[PDB]
Amino acid sequence: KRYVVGISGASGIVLAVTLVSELARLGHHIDVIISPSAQKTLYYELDTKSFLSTIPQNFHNQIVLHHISSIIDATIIVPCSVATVAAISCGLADNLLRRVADVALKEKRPLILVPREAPLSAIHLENLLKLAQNGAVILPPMPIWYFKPQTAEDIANDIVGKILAILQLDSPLIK
Amino acid sequence: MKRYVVGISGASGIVLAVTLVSELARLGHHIDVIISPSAQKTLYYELDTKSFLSTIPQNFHNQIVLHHISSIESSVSSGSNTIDATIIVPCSVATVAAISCGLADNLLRRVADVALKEKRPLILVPREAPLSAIHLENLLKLAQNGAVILPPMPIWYFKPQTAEDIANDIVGKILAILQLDSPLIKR
Amino acid sequence: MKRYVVGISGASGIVLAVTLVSELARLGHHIDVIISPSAQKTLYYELDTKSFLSTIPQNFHNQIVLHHISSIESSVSSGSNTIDATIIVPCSVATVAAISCGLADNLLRRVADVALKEKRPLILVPREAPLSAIHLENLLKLAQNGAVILPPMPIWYFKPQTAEDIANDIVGKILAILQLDSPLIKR
Amino acid sequence: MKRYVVGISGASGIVLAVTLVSELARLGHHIDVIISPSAQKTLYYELDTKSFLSTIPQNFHNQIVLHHISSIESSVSSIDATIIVPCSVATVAAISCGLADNLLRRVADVALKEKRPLILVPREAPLSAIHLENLLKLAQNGAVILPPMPIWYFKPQTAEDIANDIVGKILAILQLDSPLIK
Amino acid sequence: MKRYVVGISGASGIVLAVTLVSELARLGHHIDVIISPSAQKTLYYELDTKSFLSTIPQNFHNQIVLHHISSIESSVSSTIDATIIVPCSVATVAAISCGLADNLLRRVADVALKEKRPLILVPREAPLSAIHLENLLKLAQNGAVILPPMPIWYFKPQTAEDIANDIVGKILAILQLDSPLIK
Amino acid sequence: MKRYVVGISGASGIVLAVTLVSELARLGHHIDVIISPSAQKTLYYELDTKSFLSTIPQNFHNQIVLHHISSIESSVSSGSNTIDATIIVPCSVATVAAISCGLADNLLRRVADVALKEKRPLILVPREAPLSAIHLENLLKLAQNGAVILPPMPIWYFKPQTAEDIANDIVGKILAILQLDSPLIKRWEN
Amino acid sequence: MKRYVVGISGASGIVLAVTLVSELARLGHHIDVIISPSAQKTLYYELDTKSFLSTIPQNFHNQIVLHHISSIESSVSIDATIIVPCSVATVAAISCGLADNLLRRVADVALKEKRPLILVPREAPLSAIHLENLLKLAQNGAVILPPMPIWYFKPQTAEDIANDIVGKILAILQLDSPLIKRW
Amino acid sequence: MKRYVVGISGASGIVLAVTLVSELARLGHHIDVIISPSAQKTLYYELDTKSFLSTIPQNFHNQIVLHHISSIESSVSTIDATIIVPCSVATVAAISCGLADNLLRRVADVALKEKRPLILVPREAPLSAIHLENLLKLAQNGAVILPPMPIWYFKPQTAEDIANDIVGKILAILQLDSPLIK
Amino acid sequence: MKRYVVGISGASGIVLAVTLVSELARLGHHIDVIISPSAQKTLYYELDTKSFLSTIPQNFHNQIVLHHISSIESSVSSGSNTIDATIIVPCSVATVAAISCGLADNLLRRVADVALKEKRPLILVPREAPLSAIHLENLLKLAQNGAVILPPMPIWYFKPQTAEDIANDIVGKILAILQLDSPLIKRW
Ligand SMILES: Cc1cc2nc3c(=O)[nH]c(=O)nc-3n(C[C@H](O)[C@H](O)[C@H](O)COP(=O)(O)O)c2cc1C
Ligand SMILES: Cc1cc2nc3c(=O)[nH]c(=O)nc-3n(C[C@H](O)[C@H](O)[C@H](O)COP(=O)(O)O)c2cc1C
Ligand SMILES: Cc1cc2nc3c(=O)[nH]c(=O)nc-3n(C[C@H](O)[C@H](O)[C@H](O)COP(=O)(O)O)c2cc1C
Ligand SMILES: Cc1cc2nc3c(=O)[nH]c(=O)nc-3n(C[C@H](O)[C@H](O)[C@H](O)COP(=O)(O)O)c2cc1C
Ligand SMILES: Cc1cc2nc3c(=O)[nH]c(=O)nc-3n(C[C@H](O)[C@H](O)[C@H](O)COP(=O)(O)O)c2cc1C
Ligand SMILES: Cc1cc2nc3c(=O)[nH]c(=O)nc-3n(C[C@H](O)[C@H](O)[C@H](O)COP(=O)(O)O)c2cc1C
Ligand SMILES: Cc1cc2nc3c(=O)[nH]c(=O)nc-3n(C[C@H](O)[C@H](O)[C@H](O)COP(=O)(O)O)c2cc1C
Ligand SMILES: Cc1cc2nc3c(=O)[nH]c(=O)nc-3n(C[C@H](O)[C@H](O)[C@H](O)COP(=O)(O)O)c2cc1C
Ligand SMILES: Cc1cc2nc3c(=O)[nH]c(=O)nc-3n(C[C@H](O)[C@H](O)[C@H](O)COP(=O)(O)O)c2cc1C
Ligand SMILES: CC(C)=CCOP(=O)(O)O
Ligand SMILES: CC(C)=CCOP(=O)(O)O
Ligand SMILES: CC(C)=CCOP(=O)(O)O
Ligand SMILES: CC(C)=CCOP(=O)(O)O
Ligand SMILES: CC(C)=CCOP(=O)(O)O
Ligand SMILES: CC(C)=CCOP(=O)(O)O
Ligand SMILES: CC(C)=CCOP(=O)(O)O
Ligand SMILES: CC(C)=CCOP(=O)(O)O
Ligand SMILES: CC(C)=CCOP(=O)(O)O
Repeated sequence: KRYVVGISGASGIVLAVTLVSELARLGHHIDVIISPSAQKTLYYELDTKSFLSTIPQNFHNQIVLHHISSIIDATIIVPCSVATVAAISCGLADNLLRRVADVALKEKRPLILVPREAPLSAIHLENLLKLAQNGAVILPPMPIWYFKPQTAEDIANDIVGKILAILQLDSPLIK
Repeated sequence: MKRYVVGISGASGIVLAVTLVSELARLGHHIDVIISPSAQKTLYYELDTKSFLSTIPQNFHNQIVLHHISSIESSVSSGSNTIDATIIVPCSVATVAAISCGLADNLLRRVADVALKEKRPLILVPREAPLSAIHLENLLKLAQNGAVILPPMPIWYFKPQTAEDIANDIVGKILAILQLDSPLIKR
Repeated sequence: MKRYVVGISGASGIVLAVTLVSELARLGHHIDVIISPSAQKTLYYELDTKSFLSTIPQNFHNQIVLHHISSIESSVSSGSNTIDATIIVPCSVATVAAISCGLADNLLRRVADVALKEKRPLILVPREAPLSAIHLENLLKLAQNGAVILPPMPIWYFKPQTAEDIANDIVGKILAILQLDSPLIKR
Repeated sequence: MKRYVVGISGASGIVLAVTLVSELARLGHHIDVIISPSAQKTLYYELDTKSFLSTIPQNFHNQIVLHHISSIESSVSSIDATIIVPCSVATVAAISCGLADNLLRRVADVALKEKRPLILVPREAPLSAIHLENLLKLAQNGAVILPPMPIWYFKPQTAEDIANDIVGKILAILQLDSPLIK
Repeated sequence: MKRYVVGISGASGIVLAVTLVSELARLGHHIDVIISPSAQKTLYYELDTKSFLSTIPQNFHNQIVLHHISSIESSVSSTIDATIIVPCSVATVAAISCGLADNLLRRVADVALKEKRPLILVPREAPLSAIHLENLLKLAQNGAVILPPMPIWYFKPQTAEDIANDIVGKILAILQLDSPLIK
Repeated sequence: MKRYVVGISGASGIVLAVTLVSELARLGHHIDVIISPSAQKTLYYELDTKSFLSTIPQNFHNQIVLHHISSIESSVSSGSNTIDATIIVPCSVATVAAISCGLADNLLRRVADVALKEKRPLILVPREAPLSAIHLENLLKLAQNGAVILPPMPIWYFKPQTAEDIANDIVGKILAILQLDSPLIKRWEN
Repeated sequence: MKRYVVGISGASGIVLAVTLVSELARLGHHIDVIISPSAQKTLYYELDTKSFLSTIPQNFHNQIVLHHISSIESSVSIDATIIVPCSVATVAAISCGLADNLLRRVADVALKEKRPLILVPREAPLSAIHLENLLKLAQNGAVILPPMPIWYFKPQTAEDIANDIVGKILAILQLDSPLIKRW
Repeated sequence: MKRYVVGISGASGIVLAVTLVSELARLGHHIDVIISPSAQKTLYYELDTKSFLSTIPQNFHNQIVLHHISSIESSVSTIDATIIVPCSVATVAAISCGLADNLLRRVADVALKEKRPLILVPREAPLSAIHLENLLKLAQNGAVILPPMPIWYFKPQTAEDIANDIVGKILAILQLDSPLIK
Repeated sequence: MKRYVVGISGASGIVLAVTLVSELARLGHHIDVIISPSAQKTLYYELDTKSFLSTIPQNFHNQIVLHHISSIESSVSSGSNTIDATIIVPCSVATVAAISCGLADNLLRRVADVALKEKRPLILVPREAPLSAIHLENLLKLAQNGAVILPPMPIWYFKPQTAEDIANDIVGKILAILQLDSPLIKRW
């Protein structure tokens, strides 16, 4: 299958690494788009400058990195900053990340957004609501807890487990 | 002494309420706690106890008063008693819905409606995923009415190692909202 | 002889329900009374009794039928049984909220919804202060749906002396909008 | 096999829920049933029984699970379709608000948040502006609004005919073939 | 002696109009009846007849005036005690909610709203889409009574006719008439 | 010393304004007072005087400035002069309508607009019954712009005996919103 | 005998209010009348008098009580309230709840007590601002009755057009009067 | 010769009305002027005069007609443009509501209903949500909303420079050629 | 010592930013300043320099920190800093639009978004005339979300003489809104 994973500048790029690596482990193809703002979040959070170093080498044939300034079963924006939520909710399809979101909305194909921000102001909630009403799946990264997590790693994997469930996949990360 | 009301609603993540009440008590404040019946069940399934007090040090119990969910006559049900902040943590979408409608027909819901009517701080920790359009509209209306919408989102730029680290950082953010200094707050 | 439904909701001023139901019987009418459990507490805290019937002169009791708040199977829960006017007094913001949402899941909320859908008179006596934007949106919506919104506003140009004068003159307005003539009415 | 959730709410017409659950059972599907206490009163006033199961052929009972209205901790609270039949306007209101504070209301909320089929069979007359606003909000969020209305161009003769054709319409929305569909 | 306007629109359930008009005449009132061409078809598919008046006993015909759907010049087009559109298609619901009073059936509904006289609509459609619920909402907010034909199972009907009879009884209760159809 | 503005508009219950300004002065504060022409009439019908100042102990007059309703050039008509709170009591639905529309065309309405635009406290004590949908919508709009909507609702759980009791306890709730410490404030217990 | 409140606001057509008042009194009813300052101006410009009562037969004057526009403490602060003619500024104030003179206040009391309020707004063109206020007032129960000539009554004179319009006010008041014509 | 209506509302900045009217007259146009009671007070506090005409060169008086604020009968109640300057938020409120109950509010209401140009120069700070809502409504009905913002890219040196270039912006909206415009 | 964020957007009136920042520094406060590329040009056209700091007395520079518009990783870019207030002066209409939409994709937009979500003071000084319906709606939306909308309206009742007088008195009103006691503030 073919999945578009866009990585927006919000905190939690470990969610994106985990999704892509597991997607790739399931024999699927992934098109990844990294915003410059997430390219930095990548170094501050996983002390590394290449997103591809975080992925098992054997999966690299199944992954295509795209430049956000260039002029399909589902699209996932993870993490998704509020600025990217705003752009998508406005129709402001003026980079590749925003535009692949817009295409998903325009064709009624699955669009999963993973917004990290807290608190959420009325401005951001109104954009999320608009996107929900237009068919986007709004999936904030909420720890599941009744799975008795122990590590930070447990929490991330169960959050990604929720993503894969929505993608109608099966994976040992779903609980 | 500041005086806080903590409402515990039956969403996943009751550990967040335990550490928030623990830290508020440690810092020396008074905490009125209301646990819903569904939260009572979340406590057993997540923390393996049926007594909320059993999760907080006994030396702090003098700073904590539990009110039954049906005691709408309790002192914290009236706006004539000054509370410095009200926190609903965790907060189910059902309780978000009730508070957004004004449906103050139990003490947990009433305490939130009192905070809004007196324009005192109300912090909601809604936990649910996905968030549907119905739930997002309730959250929006609550934010426009002055509630702080603080979903329990992990702060990964602090690089937690343990689950407890994530819980502590998230409670840190609540205490920052409360403008309390606490070592759970990171920067 | 007319038939009236009086819902007693748990806001302050249950004395208003008492004097309205008393005057309605004193003029010959039938009153179906629904007392919420919270209004029962208020009756105690404000009138020092646990029997609403014990507040009404005894020869009026045969004109009054108490209904349990869970009895949604009751005749007054159906729109085919003809009621002249329905009064929720006092009315909490919680019950205002419920009625404005359509949340007719107990007999008190149900009789108000039934009055709305049959376009029969529904008088709400909401008592709360201050009134938040949430409360005022619910009130607005109910007035647009034909409900008469009558907060218990003391009438100071009648120059009241006692707390009882203020109560009497407030019930005088309820009776006026019902279109009864009563010595409680002042002009 | 397929798995259905039938919430029975306290409006008139519980005969509809019986023949729905009975026919789904007959086709070999599993049904999770949730009865509100108001529905339990209506079961007695309209069908003169205090047992919902005394209604379904005894051989089907191993395909039916009854869940207490208060069990929001339960299995279905975390899948082929969810039917609330009949549906009171109070439960319409609760679902339209997202007020998922009992099990019947929560299974419906779960269906909406997961984009799974939700069929509501609201029964009330007149429908006021308050009820219509809640119904509109649910339609806009993808619930199928199916008031139980006699079909008549099938020329029914019995009351039972009228209920059967109404349930056939439900069965047709679930895209199951059934003799009840015309 | 009251005066009713009954508009019959092409939604399934024309037996309801027949029963309503019959009982109103049996109770001694006058009824102006307007039948749309689609209701004309439904009358044939559902009651096997081409004449509405043949469904009504002959001694009530003096109390019933048929108007053609194009007669926006009619007396009823300009005091009536109540106006009932039964059954009412969602297309006619839409027209009335828009104010599109461009035939006599739609016009008598608009007159009732404009004069703030009772207007009872008996819409029959299932499922009801958001577009149709919005029109229904708008009409309720403008004071139309929205009375879909919901069967009343707690009167324990045995036959189809019982179900139709009890639904017309609710219409009659909304009209504040005493009829034995009301339970 | 804090600085308050009390506008007195022509609804019933001007005893509330008398009681509030008297207590503000007792606590040691300063009050700029504005009486509408309709409130002046209401003073006469409810308290049987044509002088509001006659209702307050002379002890306190040095702490009170009466402003005429048309003096939109007054010091309290500007936002450069910091006011701690502004209270319209009682408040007619007509003045509610004015303030909710932004129709600041007299000093009492202006003083409320100034509080709203400077995000300083504005307490409205609207008295009217029934409240139509027109009045509710204006009150809603004002609540959403940050006005405290505090109708003069009697507090019966304080078991009042006289009319004076009911008014004092109502003024007590106003002083509680002002976050002042006053013996007029009472508090729920059990 | 019924009691009516007739507010005269400063829009064109003050003859309409003259005619309505004369006939209401000629039917044996009481009329409380409130004239705005601008209506007194238009009274002069349109009927060549500054005395409203100079236009009304003297035998009717004991059924008529004039009220000053600023008398907001008035006993009238029942049956029906007619603002005729109604200027768009008065429409604006009433729709806002700006009840700060006696004319505006009696209209607000009518709406709050859900008693008949009939507005006869005269202005043309009607902008979006005025139409929004009119919609709000109609949604809150007010009858919106612009003075639309009834040409199917084939009037001859200006007096005829005015009479027939007042006949429509009378019809809505549910009175019987030789001014009302039916079609 | 064109005909303008200038309403002078009681906000700060009456200097703008003075230099607008006297420049219109210098171009040889007709100006009907309406001064609210409040604007008479701010004329005094800002221009230490009690006479509006005393601020305009006496030569131009024959092209200016003063109308009393209460004179709602009046011809001005064919006009090329109507300018309320300065414009208080109270007057913005009245106009946005259609509250045309004095001549100043009324000439603005007439511009809007006839779709003739209406320029409002509102002056208040902060602008609350109540003020913004009225201004938005006015802009949706075609009013030009022109708050008196200094034009700093013209490097003003004195207060009069700032006032002059603000009036220049008004004259540019009126489509007039004037030295005030750059 | 309070901490202010002053964002400088490319509209006319950068002199307001200059005199706000130096008076806040003079009172002893700390100021993080963000200058957009467009405001840097306005600085030259209106103040005849491209060094913002050359318009500020050198004794105040230790209290000022200049952040680049593209550093969305900055410390002012988090709610973890308790900034006492954020001021966007002057504020272009494009910047008003971005903030009202939540389009927080540079540091100046982000700092305004943070103040909104933390419920800390955000003062906007929009300069545009005329204001279209589209711009009034954005303004309205921000005022409903708590932003103070403070256009630079000359205060003529203080009878200013010079152009500096008008700018000084306007900055006085900003400082009043900041609840600072400052000799630039005049009272009526
Ligand atoms: C370490 C770091 C963490 C961040 N976390 C968030 C976040 O959790 N939520 C958010 O809305 N923005 C966050 N941001 C800022 C966003 O990256 C910023 O709004 C950016 O413009 C988003 O643009 P983008 O969506 O194209 O990446 C963070 C920035 C950094 C440097
Ligand atoms: C003594 C007393 C007085 C109360 N007064 C009010 C009141 O004035 N307004 C209000 O909204 N709630 C008031 N409450 C709380 C309500 O009773 C509470 O919200 C309750 O759940 C309402 O439920 P009900 O409307 O079903 O009676 C009061 C409670 C008590 C014990
Ligand atoms: C015999 C009977 C029939 C009822 N029929 C209806 C109905 O048709 N529509 C409705 O809204 N309520 C009806 N009710 C009332 C509802 O049951 C009541 O509002 C209830 O609280 C709804 O709760 P539930 O939806 O959880 O079952 C009926 C009650 C009884 C006893
Ligand atoms: C273990 C467990 C976890 C739950 N987590 C959530 C949750 O995260 N969000 C939610 O909306 N409901 C959750 N629920 C269901 C709610 O408890 C249910 O909606 C309940 O009626 C909420 O009422 P309350 O908030 O007053 O406790 C959970 C239930 C259980 C048993
Ligand atoms: C036998 C029959 C039954 C129909 N039933 C319905 C119905 O129940 N609801 C509906 O919306 N349309 C129904 N229609 C279609 C309507 O006739 C169609 O919308 C028509 O144009 C309505 O016109 P009218 O309302 O002016 O009569 C039916 C058509 C036929 C032939
Ligand atoms: C004795 C008396 C009592 C009044 N009470 C009220 C009242 O309770 N509520 C109200 O809205 N108006 C009341 N009014 C009328 C208002 O004063 C009237 O609408 C007035 O124009 C409001 O003007 P103001 O708010 O500027 O004072 C009363 C008038 C009088 C004479
Ligand atoms: C010196 C002075 C300056 C004023 N400046 C303003 C102002 O800038 N903005 C404003 O809205 N009101 C201002 N006002 C007050 C208004 O004049 C007041 O709200 C008045 O009622 C408006 O009436 P008008 O707009 O019809 O003239 C000022 C008043 C004075 C005395
Ligand atoms: C002769 C004359 C005719 C008028 N006709 C109208 C009119 O038809 N419509 C209108 O809105 N105003 C008309 N006006 C002006 C209004 O009287 C004006 O807006 C006034 O402020 C409204 O005041 P009032 O409605 O409280 O009486 C007219 C004025 C005069 C002198
Ligand atoms: C010399 C000059 C002056 C400008 N003045 C304004 C102005 O006063 N108001 C405005 O909205 N835009 C003005 N602009 C245009 C905005 O700066 C432009 O929309 C910009 O891209 C917005 O980005 P920024 O506000 O973040 O700097 C001006 C541009 C230049 C070159
Ligand atoms: C428990 C109690 C007395 C509630 C009533 O107080 P409030 O004025 O509604 O805050
Ligand atoms: C007891 C009960 C559920 C009554 C319902 O009656 P109706 O819906 O008002 O016709
Ligand atoms: C009963 C239970 C586990 C509820 C929580 O599930 P969900 O995340 O709300 O779908
Ligand atoms: C058919 C006809 C004369 C319609 C006009 O009457 P009305 O004045 O619109 O009620
Ligand atoms: C009376 C007066 C100077 C009002 C204007 O002050 P501000 O615009 O509210 O600061
Ligand atoms: C002048 C007067 C008695 C006004 C009364 O208004 P309300 O209807 O008693 O609130
Ligand atoms: C003074 C006068 C002619 C007012 C009426 O003007 P218009 O017909 O409302 O434009
Ligand atoms: C620059 C950065 C770490 C932004 C994230 O902070 P926040 O928790 O979204 O306020
Ligand atoms: C490019 C430039 C000088 C823009 C200034 O014009 P405006 O005030 O933004 O309309």
